[PDB]
Amino acid sequence: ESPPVFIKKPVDQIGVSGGVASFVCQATGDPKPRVTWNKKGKKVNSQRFETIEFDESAGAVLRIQPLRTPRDENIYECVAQNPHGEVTVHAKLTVLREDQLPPGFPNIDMGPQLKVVERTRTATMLCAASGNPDPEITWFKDFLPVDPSTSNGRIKQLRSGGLQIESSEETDQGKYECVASNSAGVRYSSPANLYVRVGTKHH
Ligand SMILES: [Cl-]
Repeated sequence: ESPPVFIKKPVDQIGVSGGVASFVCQATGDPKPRVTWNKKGKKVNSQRFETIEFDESAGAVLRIQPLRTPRDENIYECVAQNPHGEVTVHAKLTVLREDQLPPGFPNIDMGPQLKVVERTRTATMLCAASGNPDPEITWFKDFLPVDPSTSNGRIKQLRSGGLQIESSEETDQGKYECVASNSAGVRYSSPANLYVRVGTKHH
């Protein structure tokens, strides 16, 4: 037996009004725990605040969209629970107006566009971002973080930020977002849908 332990602790976010922020939380334990997002002890669930569970509910993403300031500025609680305990980690959300952004705040100079790719072919979605410090690029698909390093080589992130799917299958279809992050804050690209098609034929 063992009580819950967090294996992914959520990180603070400084986002931009009208944009998106996501927090990711995951725990382990024996029995395997659940995790649940709350605000001041109350379940988080509303039109703009959505939880997306993963890992048999031992994981949860808290997504806020579109961000509103000042109302969304708060501390949020991820609670992990199993029969042997209940434990909490916190993450802070700050939301800046577009006219209050510091100089180096991340910018999506060119985000990804609608992608159409024939099955089995390579698809590359670009994301060109800038900031000071130079922002780290990550990707989300259907509101969940993409981890290319655990994709068994199916997916990779290019050095210049693009997300590349080596051999496209129907399962790669979905809604992709690029995220640029640095010490100043976080900025999401507009989303881009990816569609897989069949080839042309004579008849
Ligand atoms: Cl439950």
